[PDB]
Amino acid sequence: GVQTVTLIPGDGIGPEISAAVMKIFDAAKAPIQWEERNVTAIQGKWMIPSEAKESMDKNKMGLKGPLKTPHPSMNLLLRKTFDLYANVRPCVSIEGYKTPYTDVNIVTIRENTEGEYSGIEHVIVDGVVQSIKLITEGASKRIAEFAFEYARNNHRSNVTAVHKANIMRMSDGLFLQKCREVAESCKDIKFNEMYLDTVCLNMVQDPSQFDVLVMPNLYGDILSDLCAGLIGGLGVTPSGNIGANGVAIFESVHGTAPDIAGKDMANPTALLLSAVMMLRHMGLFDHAARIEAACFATIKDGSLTKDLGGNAKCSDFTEEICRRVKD
Amino acid sequence: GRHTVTMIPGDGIGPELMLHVKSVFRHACVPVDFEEVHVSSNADEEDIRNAIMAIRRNRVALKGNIETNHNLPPSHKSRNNILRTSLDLYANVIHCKSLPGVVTRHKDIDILIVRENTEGEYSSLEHESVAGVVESLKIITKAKSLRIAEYAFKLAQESGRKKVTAVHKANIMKLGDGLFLQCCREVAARYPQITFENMIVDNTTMQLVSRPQQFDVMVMPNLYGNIVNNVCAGLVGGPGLVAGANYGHVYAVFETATRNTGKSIANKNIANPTATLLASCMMLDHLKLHSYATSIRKAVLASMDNENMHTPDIGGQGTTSEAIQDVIRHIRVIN
Ligand SMILES: [Mg+2]
Repeated sequence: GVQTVTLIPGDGIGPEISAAVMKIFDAAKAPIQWEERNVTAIQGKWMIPSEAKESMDKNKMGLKGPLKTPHPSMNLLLRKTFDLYANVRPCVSIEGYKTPYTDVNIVTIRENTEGEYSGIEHVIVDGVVQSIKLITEGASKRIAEFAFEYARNNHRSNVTAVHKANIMRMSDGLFLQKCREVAESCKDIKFNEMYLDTVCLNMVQDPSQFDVLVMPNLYGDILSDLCAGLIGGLGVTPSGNIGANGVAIFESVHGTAPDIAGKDMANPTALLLSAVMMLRHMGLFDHAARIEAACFATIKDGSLTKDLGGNAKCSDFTEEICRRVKD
Repeated sequence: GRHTVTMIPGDGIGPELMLHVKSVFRHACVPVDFEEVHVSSNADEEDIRNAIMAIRRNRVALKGNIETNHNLPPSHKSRNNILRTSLDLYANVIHCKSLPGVVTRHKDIDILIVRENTEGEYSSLEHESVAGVVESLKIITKAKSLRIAEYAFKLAQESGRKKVTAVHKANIMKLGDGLFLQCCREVAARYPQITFENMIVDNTTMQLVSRPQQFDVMVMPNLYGNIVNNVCAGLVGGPGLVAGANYGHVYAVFETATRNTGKSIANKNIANPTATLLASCMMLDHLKLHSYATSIRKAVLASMDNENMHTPDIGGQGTTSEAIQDVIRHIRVIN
């Protein structure tokens, strides 16, 4: 039967690209019905409207477009309210779209609760600023357990913990400590540890060696963006946030792009591929596989959006995929 | 009229490469004397305090890399990082320039990365005052952000480069990186001939992979764990090619851009010497021995044009000694 997914179209290109995914999901005749909520901030005591929370709490699956950043970030409010603690970014090379890196196929799993997010920053005396971050024993264990769980289910064979335990001796030491615990209980997956800089050094040189990477949020999404740089950028990268209660919201990392907002120039590839992720999380694999293949095929051919150097339009690009899916 | 400089063999491929520096130096007739000081892997500080006293005496040092152990107690702070803070070597400079001989995915790269080297991650203070919760406390200051920015622009101006790019995370860390970014702006005013731009570190990593030719000089605070340094090393060929330097008001310490000791390849006569050699060249320029440095540097770059002299790390099949042999060959020609 049809399952229902909370849709949060974003701002700028957000509604436009949301529209495009729905159109393709329709051409794909996939058992999905979109319960649209447009959530904006309300109250400090900031919160998302109850109607949006309950929608997400019920459906468990969210798909969202880019959100303008204005008090507390909406993204922040979402993360906190559904306890999204695992960020997944699978970076795989695109056959139609040539970059200096072609062999790329990685999943970056990052802690999504602490580090930068839990940070407090303040002035100590004039011209001296101090930054405060934290890592907990509980949260490192959780993300590690997720990392191996994701590797096992998604037919992945290696998990690498990325740390900087030379400098963050205590914090990254505790992170490794938990990753080791979990590796002991999950010997199906080959586990190693690397320093962040060596990973970056090697990533640039030969990303083919890496499979699945797990890390804490002391450094943010810098490394995942490094990987996105490898496969053509933020226009084509799916993102997923998995939380407590079986909630999972899939999103696009690329910004709003307001200067282009009208005229449907925008590239809906990233959001679409995120939905493909969503379909697989749901277990609608056939549908995920078809929509994905159509999207890859459409790019390989060239009907390309301007950012991909096509002169084609969002509608056409969407239209072209739609047409392909039907066969 | 010979200089005396401290040499630190260090661990891994360090010592063996240091011997090749000596032999090259003797053959180039360079007026330098190396006063060796060792740093092992015991807890006892005096191993590291002795080197301080030695470097304070000579004011210039060349070193290999010290083995790091992230399984030791938090009381055991990094030897190399103690060395930098104690001697106040605030400016870390790394030149990531493409080598014509070395084949990579990107060409025409010429980046001067200047990084704060006394605060930020070196100031880190961790405590577990409640069981299972580790908190960290970093510091960034106006005084140290100005000097590193003052150094970059001065290096930019004197090197004849056009642009300095500040790399930060001031979108997330309003107060900290915002202060650094503002300290760079204050300096930018006194250097009208230099173009000043800034960029988020997230975006900077992505650009490096796609279009690294856009970067000229880069200045940054000591955060993000040398992501930029290593991405750029990987870009031009790897850790065997890039040299690093640490400048203070008084002292100066020269080394490879990487901290890798190369334990697995040590004593096998296969390590790439060019990183250490170019570092020794930078050391010679600092000692005002500009003729000797140009001779050695040119010899290194020339032998690198030949793929037969390449070592296994960059795909070649030559040995270290064989590489040094061709280096010395080019020096004897121009003499
Ligand atoms: Mg980011």
